[PDB]
Amino acid sequence: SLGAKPFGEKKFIEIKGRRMAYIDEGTGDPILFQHGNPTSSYLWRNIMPHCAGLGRLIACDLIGMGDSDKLDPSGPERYTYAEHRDYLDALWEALDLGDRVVLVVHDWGSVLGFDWARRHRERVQGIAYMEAVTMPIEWADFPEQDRDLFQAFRSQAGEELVLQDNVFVEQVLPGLILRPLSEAEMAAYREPFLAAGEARRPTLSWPRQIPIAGTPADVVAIARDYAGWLSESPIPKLFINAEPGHLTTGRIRDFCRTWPNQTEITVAGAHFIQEDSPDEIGAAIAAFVRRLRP
Ligand SMILES: [Ca+2]
Ligand SMILES: [Cl-]
Ligand SMILES: [Cl-]
Repeated sequence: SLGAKPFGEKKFIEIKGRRMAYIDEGTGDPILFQHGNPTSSYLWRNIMPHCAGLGRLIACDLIGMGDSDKLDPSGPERYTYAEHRDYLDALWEALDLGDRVVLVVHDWGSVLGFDWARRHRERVQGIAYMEAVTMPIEWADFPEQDRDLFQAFRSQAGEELVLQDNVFVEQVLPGLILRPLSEAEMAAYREPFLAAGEARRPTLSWPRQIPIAGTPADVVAIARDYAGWLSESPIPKLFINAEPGHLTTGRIRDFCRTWPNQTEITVAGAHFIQEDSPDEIGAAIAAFVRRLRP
């Protein structure tokens, strides 16, 4: 069902001298859910219950997001993809995930998850993905209605938009969810970002890292690498397409539809489709895992 209540109990662990928060419920091989910008583990709260008893259900809060510690001192050079990866790699190592992991990914969680999977392919039993960065992109591949705003994020205007005015949390997030969010839902999303200034840096650093038209070169290379790999990998995949969808449409979707050993379903949603179709998404992931774990 829907609902504003989080799933399970938030746990904390020290990673690289910072405390990171995560959900870890049940036993067995992990089903690892990774949020992106500007969300947290909370994104998966109505999806994870569908996988009850099918494995160890894990959802991590990226550094500086959800209940995880802020980097200090924060600034324009902090919260790059590379920095997030250092923390997330270390957290996933610390969690003792084993060698039959099912990844469930979204948004920046997909760049992180696809990259981790490429680097740990022997340990990946299946990949479920939705509204994901399937490859490096060109401006023509980016949703037309958001081009100007994301171009602004990736300019000097970004600090005022995001650090001062919290535009990613307050405008982009509800703007890309079809159903109206409740007071409690928005409260949970805005909580890590209540204070103006550097507390909001992760939500600006992320749009500045999207691999678009060759920049930033490091993230472009990472996405190019996992794009080539996923197009050839026989690891089972679940592609949760969305209607109308948002990011994973056009050429981005044309590409991921070439990936081998892939099941696809379509659900209602724009970008943050977890808020529109959690039961359909959860049911599909559960069925995927059951087939992977007979
Ligand atoms: Ca909306
Ligand atoms: Cl095992
Ligand atoms: Cl972003």
